[PDB]
Amino acid sequence: DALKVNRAPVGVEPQEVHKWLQSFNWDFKENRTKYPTKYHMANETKEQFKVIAKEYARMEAAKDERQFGTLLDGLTRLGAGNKVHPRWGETMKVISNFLEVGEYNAIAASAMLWDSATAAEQKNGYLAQVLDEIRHTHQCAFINHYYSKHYHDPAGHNDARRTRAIGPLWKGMKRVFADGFISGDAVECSVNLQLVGEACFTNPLIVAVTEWASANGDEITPTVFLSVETDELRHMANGYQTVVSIANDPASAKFLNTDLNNAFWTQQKYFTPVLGYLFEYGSKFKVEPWVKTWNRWVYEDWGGIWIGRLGKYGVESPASLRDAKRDAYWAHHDLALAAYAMWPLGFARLALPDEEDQAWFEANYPGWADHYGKIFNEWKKLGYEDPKSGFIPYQWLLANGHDVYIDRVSQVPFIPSLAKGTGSLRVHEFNGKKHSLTDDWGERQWLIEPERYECHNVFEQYEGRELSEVIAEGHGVRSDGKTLIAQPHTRGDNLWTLEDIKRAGCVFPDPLAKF
Amino acid sequence: DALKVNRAPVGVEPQEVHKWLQSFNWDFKENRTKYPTKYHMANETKEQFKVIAKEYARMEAAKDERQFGTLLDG
Amino acid sequence: PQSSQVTKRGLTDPERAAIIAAAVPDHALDTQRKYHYFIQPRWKRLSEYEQLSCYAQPNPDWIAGGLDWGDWTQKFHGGRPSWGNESTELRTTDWYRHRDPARRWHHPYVKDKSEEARYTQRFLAAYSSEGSIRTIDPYWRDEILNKYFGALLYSEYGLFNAHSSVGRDCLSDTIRQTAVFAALDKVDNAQMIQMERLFIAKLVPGFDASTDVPKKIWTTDPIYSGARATVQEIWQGVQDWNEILWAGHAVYDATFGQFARREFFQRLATVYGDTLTPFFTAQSQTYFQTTRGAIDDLFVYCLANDSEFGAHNRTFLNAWTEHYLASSVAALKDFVGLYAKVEKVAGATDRAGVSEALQRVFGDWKIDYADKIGFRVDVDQKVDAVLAGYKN
Amino acid sequence: PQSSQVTKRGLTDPERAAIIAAAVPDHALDTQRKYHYFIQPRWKRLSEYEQLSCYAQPNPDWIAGGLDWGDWTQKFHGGRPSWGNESTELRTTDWYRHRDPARRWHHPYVKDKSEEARYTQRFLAAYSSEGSIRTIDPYWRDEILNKYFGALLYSEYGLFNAHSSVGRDCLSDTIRQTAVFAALDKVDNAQMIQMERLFIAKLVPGFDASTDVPKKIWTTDPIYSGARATVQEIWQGVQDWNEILWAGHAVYDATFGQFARREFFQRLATVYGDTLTPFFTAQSQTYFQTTRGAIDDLFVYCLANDSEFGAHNRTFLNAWTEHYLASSVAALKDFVGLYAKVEKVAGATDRAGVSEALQRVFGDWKIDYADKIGFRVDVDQKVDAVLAGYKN
Amino acid sequence: AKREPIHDNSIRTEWEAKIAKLTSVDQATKFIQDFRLAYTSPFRKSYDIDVDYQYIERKIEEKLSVLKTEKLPVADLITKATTGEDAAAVEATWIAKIKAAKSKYEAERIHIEFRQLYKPPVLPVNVFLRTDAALGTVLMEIRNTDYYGTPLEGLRKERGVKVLHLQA
Amino acid sequence: AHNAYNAGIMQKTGKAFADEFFAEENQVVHESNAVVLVLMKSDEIDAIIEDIVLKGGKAKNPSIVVEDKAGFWWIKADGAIEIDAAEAGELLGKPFSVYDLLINVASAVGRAYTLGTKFTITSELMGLDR
Amino acid sequence: SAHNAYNAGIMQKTGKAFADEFFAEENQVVHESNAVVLVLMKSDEIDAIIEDIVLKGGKAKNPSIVVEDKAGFWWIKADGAIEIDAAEAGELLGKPFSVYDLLINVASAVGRAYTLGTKFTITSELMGLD
Ligand SMILES: [Fe+3]
Ligand SMILES: [Fe+3]
Repeated sequence: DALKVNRAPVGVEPQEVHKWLQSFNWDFKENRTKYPTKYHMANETKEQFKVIAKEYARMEAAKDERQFGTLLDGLTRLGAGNKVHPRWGETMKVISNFLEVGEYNAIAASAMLWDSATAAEQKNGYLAQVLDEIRHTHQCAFINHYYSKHYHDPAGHNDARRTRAIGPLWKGMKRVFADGFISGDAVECSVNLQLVGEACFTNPLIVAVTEWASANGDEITPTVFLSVETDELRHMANGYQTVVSIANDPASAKFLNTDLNNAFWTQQKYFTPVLGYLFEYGSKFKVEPWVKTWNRWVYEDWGGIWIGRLGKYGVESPASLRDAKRDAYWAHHDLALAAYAMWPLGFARLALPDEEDQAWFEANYPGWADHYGKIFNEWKKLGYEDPKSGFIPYQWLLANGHDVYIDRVSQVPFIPSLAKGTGSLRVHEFNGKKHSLTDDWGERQWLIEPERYECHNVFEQYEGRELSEVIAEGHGVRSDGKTLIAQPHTRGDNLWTLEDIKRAGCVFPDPLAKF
Repeated sequence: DALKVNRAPVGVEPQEVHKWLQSFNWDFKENRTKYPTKYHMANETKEQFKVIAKEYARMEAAKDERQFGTLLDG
Repeated sequence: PQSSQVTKRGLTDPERAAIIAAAVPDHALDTQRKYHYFIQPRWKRLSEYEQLSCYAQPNPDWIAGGLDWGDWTQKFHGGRPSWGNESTELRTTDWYRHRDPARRWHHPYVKDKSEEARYTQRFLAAYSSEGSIRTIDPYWRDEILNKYFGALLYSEYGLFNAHSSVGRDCLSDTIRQTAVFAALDKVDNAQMIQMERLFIAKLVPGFDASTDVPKKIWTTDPIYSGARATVQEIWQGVQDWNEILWAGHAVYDATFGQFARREFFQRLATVYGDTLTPFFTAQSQTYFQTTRGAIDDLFVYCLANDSEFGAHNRTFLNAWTEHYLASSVAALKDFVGLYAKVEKVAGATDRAGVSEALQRVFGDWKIDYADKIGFRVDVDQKVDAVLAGYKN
Repeated sequence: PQSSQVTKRGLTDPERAAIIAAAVPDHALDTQRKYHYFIQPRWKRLSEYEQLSCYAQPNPDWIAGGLDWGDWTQKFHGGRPSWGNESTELRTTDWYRHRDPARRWHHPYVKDKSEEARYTQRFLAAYSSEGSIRTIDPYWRDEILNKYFGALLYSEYGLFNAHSSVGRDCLSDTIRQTAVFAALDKVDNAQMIQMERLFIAKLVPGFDASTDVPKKIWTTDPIYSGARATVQEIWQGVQDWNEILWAGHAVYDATFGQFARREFFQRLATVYGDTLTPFFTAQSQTYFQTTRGAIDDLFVYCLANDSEFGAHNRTFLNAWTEHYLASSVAALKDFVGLYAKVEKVAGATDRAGVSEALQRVFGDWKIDYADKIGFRVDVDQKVDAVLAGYKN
Repeated sequence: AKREPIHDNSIRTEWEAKIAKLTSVDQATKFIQDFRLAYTSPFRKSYDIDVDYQYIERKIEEKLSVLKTEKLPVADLITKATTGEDAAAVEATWIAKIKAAKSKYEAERIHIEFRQLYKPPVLPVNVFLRTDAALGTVLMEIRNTDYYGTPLEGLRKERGVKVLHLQA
Repeated sequence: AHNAYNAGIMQKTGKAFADEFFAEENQVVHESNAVVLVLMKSDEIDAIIEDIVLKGGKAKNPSIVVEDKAGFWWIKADGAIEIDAAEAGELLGKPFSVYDLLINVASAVGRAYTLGTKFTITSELMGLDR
Repeated sequence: SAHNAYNAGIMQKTGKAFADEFFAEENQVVHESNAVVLVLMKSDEIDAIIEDIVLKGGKAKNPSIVVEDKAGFWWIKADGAIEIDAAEAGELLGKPFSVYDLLINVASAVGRAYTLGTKFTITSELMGLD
């Protein structure tokens, strides 16, 4: 009544509103996903974390305050921004901005999981994931923004959202954790984004990399990236719930193994060579061989704890695994050939392996010295680092019959005459267009689904054009308008200019003209 | 009236409140210090930073979050 | 000990720090330290909001404003692009132009909402200790607030889910952020209404915070019939993401939503002695104005006045407004039937009171949205059309 | 260059870091890593609040609970100690026992208030944009709220300044913190009232936010005559710091203050259509309950039940309560004359409504304070003493 | 061959001049359909403007869409394709088409051609996206039936590629 | 020892590693009963490592291995890893809900969930097992 | 200007030379100085303020300004006054930045310090006496 009431102090915990979320949906005929999917089984699942909006915000904001305290206050007062080894500070231009687009695409894929979820609790989870993926886009951007302010080379930290478009390594990044998520079956994102992408590849990509950063003097990236991954544990919990629903109903389970192998191959095709190259060639101090990192995170832990355990329930070890293990051992060395050979098209300054590096490469990958090692040492002899040399190794590859091809499906470069990783060139003509495919898994994808895979490659866009003109047109220059962002060494002197590139007379060919 | 109002977005900054603080005191016989002092001169001065309680909390909390982030995290 | 190497930090280990210092040049290699300096600033100086958000979306030159080139690497079966112009009827010279006037990237967004989250719980702990619920009109509390405010959570929840395809489909970064923050704010509204109900249940024996009655009212009570039909259409009947955002926030929620939240539940709380509901509506109405600021920029500043497609966009926005304003007028006509259930308060719940509330909502909307896209509207005609649903 | 050395950091400079590593032992020199491990924990385990606050005050063994020894190094002219037992009539076995149940050291205190600070400005920016002031009863807004709510800021301000001698004189660290946090919360209340008035001034032409009318009413209007007499006495008439805190928060503010803030301005706002004032009273009432938690611990758990001085302390607390409760019922008797100026609302402003409001205030207070110190009080008698000032 | 600059070149300029001369909805509609049949998708007639066709398509869409708002009644923008057909009828026709397809090769060409003919602004956006998702559902399901069932050499025969090179 | 980061093949280098890496048996995944949990280093986490996982945690699960990976702790264990935020809040002397424990919990190879104030990462496949 | 150097004047001398001036008869009473000294706590925002405000426009208007690197903070000494506009700083930082936010990292201030709108200044003037 007007006088008597319980005056005990009470609030309402997030758990207490959360148990009512399932009742927030209501039935009407049009209440179903807008996106095409193969998966129509029952998916009325409970989310494993009792997150509501206010608590979502409290949780994430508490993370940010600590992170930005460490960046803007502590590490700035220590001058840590310039305590990074140049190889690694250059590597974070690529890793943070490339990951940034993976995060940005993950917002869109998580919105597809939100849209295709049928249970209100799973819509709740995917909303938080969508927000997290926005958080991670701004975190990756903050890393380069911070480096832009405090690191000795802001060029390329400070404009990658336009300068990435110059080079060929960025094409395949728009697939690996990007188009490959959002351009396809929406509930299949529980498999490609989550069960493969988040459960498998974020761990080396986002966590393991912080040990390499630290080894090389970067305490910025551990501060941000580790925080990023704290959100990932909620993400995969969402996806697992759906994977269970798929596994349990026989009509959906008959798609899961093919979607899993396709997603595994699609992500590892780019991730394996590119991240291994950035780790091992974009560092001075190495933590461990890339192939062991891959063995530990990808093959043994993700492979056994997720896939092998799901084997009890009909999920198969990816048929492409054997081809992938060959990639883990050699493909990043293959890619280094292309990366160093085509250095003017990037936005980072590279460093040929020094004598210490080369011994490490040969100790850990015997045969490196007699193959990759001798090539890099000849390039150095020819003036690879010297802007007056007139030497760019891409022209040298062609003059020795080492053509570079772009995979029509994955966009990953391939040098068949020098590769030790998985691959063989297939060149098909279809309706007057020539196409180069590079492995059994992607070739099947293109043969079955040609209208999904019409990505123009750098040779088709740049055909007949001289290198310095492509670079200038794409704004691949420092603020003086002439000195390249990209460099074949990491020293402060003898930086290459557009005129230095021009003297080499490199003009883009049609690699399939010979077929 | 009940239909027409200025709907421009406005708040109240700390100095807008601060300008009225001087008026918060009022005169009564016992309105003087409790402690022994030699200094009895007039001292009706203005403070040089226009701080109110909400703004005080906001600035100091801001400092704290950065400090404790550096300590507990980095 | 441990199996793996204890990696030495380059920042602090003497040998690695000395090696690093010898490798780092004594001079900067460029002077341009402004992250994405080439962004065209909306305001007098480039903001951190813009630096962190603008051009994160990797659009090619064939999606207006894109700096990239070439086709996507992988498309849908059939050929649907990862993002494409087919996603909406509206056109522009640059999909990146949009700027939230609150300049919310993720961090300031959760920072502000964290404040509300923690302070809400402190207010509830103290409100329960205060015993201030003792003076609320019990009929309002039990028959109107619990039942019909609870039912309103489903309108907020539907508008929240309307954003799922917008978050996938929309064509730039700042738009995607504006959309998703709006969606969280909508589902927050729904969770906050349910929080208030759960909170009252702890103070009032016999008060049932279950959503069974609110859900029955949302799904079958004629008072919400028009509202639910409109929400279902905006959420699940369309996929043009601009139409969803415009119909959702700029027509339906700015007319029906504002009436229900502000003219009915918030306003009438302060004539029925409800010292609790104003604390919750303060949040939903703050979120409404923050969302309105960003929705207004996208459709008024950017699309309705785009130098090449402004009039073209106003043609569509005029057509959507015509359709969804009719829908919202129908939702309000149904909704004012609720006044036949409330205790009469002169100037609030009689015909003059409801007439003035509709004049504020429709008058405000004419100023805030209709006048800015060239949509003509007779305010009195719309007020009178709703008052036909009012039982004297 | 620069004139002075650019000092090399021992954390990062290779040569100095190697020297430091060689000097640092390979093993910890003790295992006790709990800061001030010897504090007796109030709760199941020592809190950071206790570790940071407890025994900061360097009391000697002749101020009960002190761990130091000897006389102060410098005393007042005459011999008054830096801190001393002469500062209060109350006695205890240990001045350090007090624990704020909110466990506020400085950081959580400004953290919470910062949240409220930033969210208030967002709410006002949205409330002004919302136009919700349009439905407030103008008589309430102009003749009652502006004038007498404004005038109440001087009660809050007087209670704030009552703490000045408390912050100097009180005898332990945790007591000093609750005292000072309580003082800031009171001047915040006073500034927030003035903030609300300044805000309405921006929305309502002709509305005067000057404190001239509020000050004239506080200082001369018979409605606040009893109240002003009491805060002047509590603020400037006494120096026993326990008497100030007890009379200030546990008697005067818990009766007059709670009635004016919660039963009059907050409650009536929600019968006169005031959608603005509840947002501000929500803060003052939250602060009241937080302050009450710490005041209750000091006077009930620590002093009224001190194992050796409990009854001795109740003798004084009973004498103070008798006096300042008389002061407060007189303040309330004056204050209920304000009801003669408000628009009549059955159950709120009639004799029955004010009687139930006084039954809540005096009834709640009997439970919250009187019953815990053994102070006898007839609630009906006090209600009737105040209702003698109510004009039918 | 030698490509011109990426974002500003004679091909794009020449097509903008062609586009500028469209003056009715029917004319721009035949223009965009013919363009999309000739130059987009793997079954296009010509790759001669391959690195420019996507931008050029956007510019035709822009011309057709403004011609729509200038010239058509509002009801037509919502319910009709610029061919004049009823939009709902177009949806029903092509969903039935793809559901009657006997093989993934039949179904893929039905989907691809639907987009060539009715991609907005030809068909209203809401109807197009719903129709396009319905078709993609069917094409996905049939394609993901026994995905690894046909060896690569058979897949290449079925696709009808001319195999120019297979590395040993 | 089997839960060490450099367990098994990870001990080998050069040719010996390559031989086992490319051995036929190792071209398919092998089911593992382990979980892997990564803890972001911080004041609160380091306390949780020393006084919870390496004491009560390892006492209940002797198979847990904690390795120092510079910026984070890498923890592998048979079956499950559990951390109670209520117990952690008692060590830290400050408010500490399960959501606050998650501030610094990153990678989780295994099924992660919360139950009240406890966080668990488990080898169990809930909804498939049991 | 060398006279505002931290190691100016007597501070250049060592050993007996320093002792001789330090204990000189004339240096046993204070000497009026027209200088101010301001300490800025190092941070992202302050470091931007130092390089682009006090060392650019600041020293343009006041050439006597000396800025010294003291590891964790900047030491600033100038004749007459030092001035920092929070609005100019917020334009430089592209984020909300009032005079109270500027004061987050403004520490020691030897002189008469005050704020006037968005501007912080420390002056040698004796406000209320001069
Ligand atoms: Fe992410
Ligand atoms: Fe994720």
